[PDB]
Amino acid sequence: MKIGVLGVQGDVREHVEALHKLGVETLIVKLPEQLDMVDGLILPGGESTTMIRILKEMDMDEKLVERINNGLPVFATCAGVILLAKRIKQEKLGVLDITVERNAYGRQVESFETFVEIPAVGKDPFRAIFIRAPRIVETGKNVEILATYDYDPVLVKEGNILACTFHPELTDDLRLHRYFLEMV
Amino acid sequence: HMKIGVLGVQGDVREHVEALHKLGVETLIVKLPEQLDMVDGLILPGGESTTMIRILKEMDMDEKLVERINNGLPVFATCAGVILLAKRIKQEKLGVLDITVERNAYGRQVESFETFVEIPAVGKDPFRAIFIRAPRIVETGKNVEILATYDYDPVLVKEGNILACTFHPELTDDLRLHRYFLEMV
Amino acid sequence: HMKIGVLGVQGDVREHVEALHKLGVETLIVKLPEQLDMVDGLILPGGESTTMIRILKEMDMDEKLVERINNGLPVFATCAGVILLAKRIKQEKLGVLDITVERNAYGRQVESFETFVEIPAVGKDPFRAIFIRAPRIVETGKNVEILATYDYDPVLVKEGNILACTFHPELTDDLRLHRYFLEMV
Amino acid sequence: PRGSHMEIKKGTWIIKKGFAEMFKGGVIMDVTSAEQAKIAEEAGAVAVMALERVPADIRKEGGVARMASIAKIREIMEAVSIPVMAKVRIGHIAEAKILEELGVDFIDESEVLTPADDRFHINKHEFKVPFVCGARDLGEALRRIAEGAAMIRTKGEAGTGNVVEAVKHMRRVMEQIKQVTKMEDEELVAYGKEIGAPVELLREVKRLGRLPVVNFAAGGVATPADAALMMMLGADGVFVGSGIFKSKDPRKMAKAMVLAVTYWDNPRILLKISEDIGEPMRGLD
Amino acid sequence: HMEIKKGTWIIKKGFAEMFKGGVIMDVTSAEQAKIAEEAGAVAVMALERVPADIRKEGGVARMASIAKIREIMEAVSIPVMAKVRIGHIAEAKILEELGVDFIDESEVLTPADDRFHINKHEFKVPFVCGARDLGEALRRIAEGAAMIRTKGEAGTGNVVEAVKHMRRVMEQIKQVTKMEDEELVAYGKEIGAPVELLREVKRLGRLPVVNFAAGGVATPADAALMMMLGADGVFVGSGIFKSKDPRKMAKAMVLAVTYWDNPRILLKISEDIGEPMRGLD
Amino acid sequence: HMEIKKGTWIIKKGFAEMFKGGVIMDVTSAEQAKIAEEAGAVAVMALERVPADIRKEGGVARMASIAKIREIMEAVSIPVMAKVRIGHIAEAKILEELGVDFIDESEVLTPADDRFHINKHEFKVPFVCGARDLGEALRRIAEGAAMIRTKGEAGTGNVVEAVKHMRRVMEQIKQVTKMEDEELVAYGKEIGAPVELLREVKRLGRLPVVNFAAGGVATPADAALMMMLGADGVFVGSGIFKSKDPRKMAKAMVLAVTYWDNPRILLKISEDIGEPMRGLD
Repeated sequence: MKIGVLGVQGDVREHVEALHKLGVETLIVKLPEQLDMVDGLILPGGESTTMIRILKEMDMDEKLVERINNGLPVFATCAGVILLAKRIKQEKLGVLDITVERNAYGRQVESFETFVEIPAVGKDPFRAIFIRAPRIVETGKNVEILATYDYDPVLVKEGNILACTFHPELTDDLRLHRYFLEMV
Repeated sequence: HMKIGVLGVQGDVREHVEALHKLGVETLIVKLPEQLDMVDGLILPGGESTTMIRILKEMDMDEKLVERINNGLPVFATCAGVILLAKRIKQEKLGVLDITVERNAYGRQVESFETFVEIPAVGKDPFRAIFIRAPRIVETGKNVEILATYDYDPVLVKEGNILACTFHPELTDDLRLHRYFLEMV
Repeated sequence: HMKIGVLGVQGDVREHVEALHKLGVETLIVKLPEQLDMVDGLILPGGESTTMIRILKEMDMDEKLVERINNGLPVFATCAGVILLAKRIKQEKLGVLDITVERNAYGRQVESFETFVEIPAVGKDPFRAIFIRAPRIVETGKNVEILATYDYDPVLVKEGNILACTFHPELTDDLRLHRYFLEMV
Repeated sequence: PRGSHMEIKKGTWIIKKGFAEMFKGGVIMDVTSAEQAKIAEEAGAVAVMALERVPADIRKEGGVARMASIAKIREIMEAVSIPVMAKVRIGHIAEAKILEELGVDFIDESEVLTPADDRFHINKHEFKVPFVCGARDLGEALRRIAEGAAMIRTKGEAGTGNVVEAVKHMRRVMEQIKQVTKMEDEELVAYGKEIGAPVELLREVKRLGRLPVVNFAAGGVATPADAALMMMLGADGVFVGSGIFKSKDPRKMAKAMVLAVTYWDNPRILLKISEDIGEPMRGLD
Repeated sequence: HMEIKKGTWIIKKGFAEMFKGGVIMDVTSAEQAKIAEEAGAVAVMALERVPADIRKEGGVARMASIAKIREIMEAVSIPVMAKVRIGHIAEAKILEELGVDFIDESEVLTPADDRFHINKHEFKVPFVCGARDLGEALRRIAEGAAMIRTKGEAGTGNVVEAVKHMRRVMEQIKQVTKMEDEELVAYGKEIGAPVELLREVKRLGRLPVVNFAAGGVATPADAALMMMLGADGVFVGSGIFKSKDPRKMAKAMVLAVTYWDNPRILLKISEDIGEPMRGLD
Repeated sequence: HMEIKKGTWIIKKGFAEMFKGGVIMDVTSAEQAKIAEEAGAVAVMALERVPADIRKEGGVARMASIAKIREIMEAVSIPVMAKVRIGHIAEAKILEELGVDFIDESEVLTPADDRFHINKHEFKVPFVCGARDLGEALRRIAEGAAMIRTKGEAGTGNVVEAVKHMRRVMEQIKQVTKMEDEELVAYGKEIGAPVELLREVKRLGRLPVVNFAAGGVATPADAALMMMLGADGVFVGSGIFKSKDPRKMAKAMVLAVTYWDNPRILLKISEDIGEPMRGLD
C-alpha cells in the first residue's frame, strides 16, 4: 500500500511524517503520471489558489478529477476541501458535493484551536486547529457528517473522499489518518 | 623507415602524433602545402571540419591534397576527417571519398557516447568506440568497403588507400586501428 | 536469528564485526566473562596473543572460555587466535586446539606477504591470503582437519567446531571464509 | 444541531508556527497596488507583502522607510483572499500593535525599513499575530526565534537582483544546522556561546535536524533559476519583491517563479518556464 | 550494437581535445555566429553583450536568455557554449537541458556563490573554468572541469594579465614535473591543489585537460603570442566584434593561432585587419 | 604456492589494524621491554631516553644506537618500533634494513629536514606519523604513513594537547562526513589536505588508517579518556617508567584502554597504581 501526498505546494512534510508513523509507504505527487501510482491521495493544507493554478498549468486537474470519480480515496485538510468543493461563495476540481465559504472565521489573528468530538474515531475528543479555516455552509445528499463544531460540519465524508476544515497533521493525533487508511 | 604526416591546421593533432610514436614511426605535422610531398601517409584528425576546410583553402592546400590522394596517398580520417573527404553531405569539402554523410547525426554533445564495436579485421576483441558529436554515413559507394558497423550504420569504411571512421580511436589506448593504417603503407 | 561474538579485549575487532554485518548476522563484542554465554559463535581476532591472554586471565575469562569451547562452542581464529588456542608453542595459552605452532615463523614485519591460496572447501576461486608476522603450524593433531595449505604448511585447519587460519581474511573483501564459519553454527 | 462547542484558544505557538508551515513550497510577493496583488494571486503566490514602494525603490529613493499607510494595506487586504503581510520597522512596538489591530495576517519586522530600535527587537510573544524575521546565520535566526518569531527568512541584499548574499547565508545556516546536528551536549553549550544562540533552541535544532520554524530565502531573487537555486540550497520557499514587478512582464515572470519553486528539481520544467520570461531587472552590483 | 555510456570523463575531456589549435568566439547574434563560423572558429560562445559591454554597462550579469541561445544554436553547426554565474547550479541545469555543448562557469558574470563552485561531476555536459595559476586550475578540475582557460582581464584589449597567468601556470607545471613525491605533497599544501592531480601533472608534463588563453586578445599578434607561451588555443570575445571589420579580424585570428610560428604568414594576415578595439588601460 | 607480494599498502595499513585497542610503550632497556610485554603492551618503542629526559637533557636527539635497538628486538616477541628524525631518509633506510617492525618519523626528535618528510612509499616497512589535525594527518598519509598518532606534548604528563587535537581531528572528520563534493574541494584548500583523501574520509566516516592518542598520558584515567574521545589506542612513553611502580602502572594502562567504558573496572585498576610522574606545566 502506497499513499500519495499532492505536493505542488503546502505542508507536505507534516502529512508525509504522519503516514510514516502509521508505517505506510508514501510518494509526493508532483507530476500527472504519478497519480496512477498511488492507492490514496492526501490534498494537504496550503493555498488553494496556488494549488489549482499549478494543477492546471501542469495538466493534472482533469486527470485528478477522473481518477477520483473512479473511486480514488482522498483525504483533504483545509485547502483540500476548498479545492474539491463544487460550490464556493475561483477555479476548483468540483467533485465534493458541498458549498464552502473561505476565510469564514476572519484573518489569521482569528485562528483558533478547540477540542472537537469525532465519534467515529473514539471517545477522546480530537484537537482541532483551525487556521484561516473555511466553513462548510451546505452539505449534499450523500455527504455524511462525521463531526461538527458550533453548528458547522468540520469533518465530512462523501464516497471515498474524507474532508475536514482543520489540520490534524499539526497535532500528534494519528486517529483521523488511520480512519483514512481504513478507507483503502 | 616511413614518415607519417598528421594534418595540423586544427584538431587533436597531439593525440594522433602520440599514437604513431607508440607504434615507433616518425611523424610530421603538416601545416604547409610543400609538406604534403614529404610523407608516406596522412592522418586527417578530429576537430572542426568547417575550420579545417577554411584554413586548407586559405593556404592553397586543398587542391594539392586532393591530387596527392587520388595519386594513391594513404589517408586515415577520424570524425572530422570523414566529413572533409566525403563527396556528399546532407558546406565545402575535398570530395574524394565516395560516401554521403550526415553531420551531428546523434544530436548535441550531451548525446556523445562510447560503446564497444566489433572490427573483425583487427581482432576478436571488440574496439572501444568513442563517438563525440559524430557524423553518420548514410550511404556508401561502389568501391567503399565496410570494415565495421554500429546499429545499422557503417562506422569504419575503406575505399582504396583511404581509411575513414566516425569515432575517435586516438582517445583510447587501442593502437589496433592505427597499425591497420600503417599496414596500408 | 543468530548472534555471533567477537572477543574484544584487543585486536582488529572492527574488521571482523564489519564482515559479519555484511553477512547480515547480529554481533556482540565480548569483553566480560558473562558475555560468553550470550553468543552462538565466537571469533578470536588478530592482534597480540600475549596481550589477549594477559587480559583474558586478569579478567577471569580464560577458564570459562576453555570450558565453553569444549562444550562445543563454534570458534573462528585468525593469526593471534590460533596461537591463543594452540596446545603447544615452540607463553600462556588456552590450550584446546590440538596443534603445535611456531610464532613469527616468517620473520619480522618486513617479511609480511600476501599470496593467493586454494581453499577447495569454499570454491574454485583462490583466496587472497594476507600473512602479517604470521605463525606457522608445524604439527597437526589426530582430529585436526586440513582445509588449505601454502608451501608445505597448513594455513587453515578445522578440529571439531573450531576453525583456525594463520592469515587475515577480514582484511580482504572475501566473505567466503566467514560464511563457512557461520555454516558451522 | 450544534455539535461541539468547548473552550477555544487563539494566538498560541502551535497556531503561529503552524500557519507558516502552510507556506512551504511557495512564493510570497511584494505588492504596491491592488492590481499587483491580483497579478500575484493569479500567478499562484501563497501570500502578498503590502508596501508603498518595493525594496529597489526604497534604495533609489532614500529617506526614512516606515510602515505603509493603513489605506494602502486595506487596499491590498480587500483585493485578494490570500494572506496579507505588512512590514514594520525593527523594534517599533507601536507600528506592530497597530498592524495586529488592523488584522494583517503576518507582521514582518524587517531590516529593509529604517530600524526604530538600534539594539532590541519587538517582544513578539505579546502578540497574537505571527512575526517573520531576518537572519544571516543560525545564531540570529535562533535569537529571533527566542523573541517569538514564528518564521525566519534568510536575507540577502534587498533590491539588487543579486542572489549572492542570499546564497551565502542560506548555505551558512544550513551548514551550521548540519554541524549542530552532530554535537554532544557539552559542545552544544559551548557552540551556543560562540554563535550567541540559546542552548535550548540548539538542542531542539539538534533533534529536528532543521530550524524549529519555516525558513525562507529572500533578497536578490530575480529569475526562475534564482528561485530554483534557493530551493536547491535548502529553502522552504522564497520571498520575491523587486525581481517580479521591476521586470518587463511581471505577470509572466510571476507565474514562472511560482513554478520554479515547485519544480526546482525538474530541468525540463525549469527550462520550459525559462523559455520566455521577459527582461529581469537590471540589478545593482 | 551493445551497451552505450554517455557523459563520461573520457567523452568530456575528449570533446575538448577537438578544440586544440582553434579559436572560440563570443557572439551576440545569429549574424555574428555566422561570421564566426565562416571565419573558421571552432565554436561560439552565446552572450547578450560581450565582456567589454558587460564592463561599460554594469548591473548584475547573469545567464543569457534562452531565446538568445536558441537563436545562436540554430544559426551554426559548430558547438555552442553558454556562460553561467559561478556556483549557479540552476542556470547550469537549465543549460544542460537546453542542449548547450559546453557550459562556462565564468567570472565575467556576477558570481552567484561566493565560496563554492558548481559540482560539475553531476552533469553530463562538459564545463570549462578559469584559473590564474596551477593551484586553481587544479582545484577547478577536481570539481569536474573538463577544460581550463587561463584568464586575464575580460574586455580591456590588454593581453598583459593573460600573459602573466599563462606564464605562471606553465612555469609551475614545469617545476612540478621535476618534484619528488614528498615535494609534491608539500607543494600541494603551498598552492592549495590536490596532490593526486599534481602527480598526474608530473607524469603528463602538462595539465590533465586542455588549457586555453583568454582575456585581452585583440589582434592576430596577441593570439600568436598566447600560443608562443604554451596555450592550446584562444578565446576571443570583445577583440573581434569591437573592431572595425569583424569578419576581417576574425579570419586573421583563426590563422594566427594556426601559424603562430610562421612570421611570413603572421605578417600576411596582419597587412590589413582594420582597427583593433581601443582597449581600457 | 604462487606469487607473493611484500610491503604493499594492504599489508602496511593492515599490520596497524592489529594494534587497535592496545597500548604501545616506550622502552629504554631490555628489562623495560620485558615489563612492557608482561603488562600486555601490543608493541614497544626503542629509545635511548624517554621523552621527558629528551626535554630535560637537551642537545640533538637522533636515532637510537643499533645496539640499543637490537637489545630490545631480542628481548621480546612483540613488534619493535624505532623513531627517526623527520626527513632523515638515511636513518630510515638503516632501520628498515635492521628489520624494525614500524618506523616512527617523530617530532620528539630533532628534525632533520625543515620542510619535507620522508617519502614513505619507497619503503617496505610501515611508518607512523604525528598530526595535530585532519589536514596534516591527511598530508602525512599522502606521503605514505600507514598509521597516524594525534600528538600532544611529549613528556609533560599533561593530556591537554592530546585532548585538544584528538577532539579537533574527530570534529573535522565528522564535518567532512556531511560535505558535498564542491565543499570537499573547498575544504581541502582551507585545511591544506588532498581532496582525494577527503572523499575517502567522507565515505569511511573516519581516517583511512589507525589513529592513536599520544603525548601526556600519565594515568589509567588519561588513557580511558583518550578512548572516550575516539582514539584507537594510546602511546605511552614517560608516564609509565617515570612513575613509582612501572610494572604496576603498565598493567593498569593496558586495562584502561580495554575497559575505558567500564567505571567499575577503571576504579579497580586505579585503586593502586603508585605515584604518576610529577609532570611539567
